[PDB]
Amino acid sequence: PEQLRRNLARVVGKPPADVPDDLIRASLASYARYWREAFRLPAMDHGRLGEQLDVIDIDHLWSALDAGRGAVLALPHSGNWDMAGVWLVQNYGPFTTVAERLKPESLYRRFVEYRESLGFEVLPLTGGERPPFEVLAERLTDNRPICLMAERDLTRSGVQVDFFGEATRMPAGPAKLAIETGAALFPVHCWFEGDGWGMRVYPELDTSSGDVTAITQALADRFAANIATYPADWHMLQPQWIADLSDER
Repeated sequence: PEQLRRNLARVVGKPPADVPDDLIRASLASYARYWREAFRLPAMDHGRLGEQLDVIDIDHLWSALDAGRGAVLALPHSGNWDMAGVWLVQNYGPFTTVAERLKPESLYRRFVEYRESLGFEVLPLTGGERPPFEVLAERLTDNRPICLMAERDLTRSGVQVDFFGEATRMPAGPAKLAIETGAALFPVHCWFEGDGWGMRVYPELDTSSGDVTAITQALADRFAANIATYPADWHMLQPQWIADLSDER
């Protein structure tokens, strides 16, 4: 919860102690809401959710699937993204994504089971039959959408970028897959709109440069703009910015 305060401190541009108490309370309540919904989500009426929830500017994705290009949906850890996946399963169908292999293994199996119970194909970042990036590229060349949580990747293979004025690292997956397959790279945002769920697809990024850093940086700029719009719904309690970290890669 302390690191959450330090991150909203970066999001709003104030020292940690000056972050509004109402924002901290709303962020903790939203994070709790995410877990409260993740508990009961496999048991809810997914047909109802798919029929009653809407996605702003969803047609960008449709048009990219009408063009046969595929689509990479990159969104930050905001709102409830498992509900957005449920929505996509009901209004389009199963899509493929990757999940970090957590420890213990029983826990990773639990998360795989959980997301599979929503209708997703989950590819193991390690220990799978094939390299995940190449299965994703195959999904993209078949004109199908993949969804990647693309605002945090603090490993040696992360793309260093500016994020609210400070240095972070974000995954390279979306840009490498949009380049290699020509798929439209759409920034996506989910948030909590009252007792409902708000979701939005934004215009696809310009991949003309072929520069993975420039593309991931424009993706970061869009994520930061959306988080700044819905600051209470971005439940990033892990260290996000480099300075709150120690040691090398």
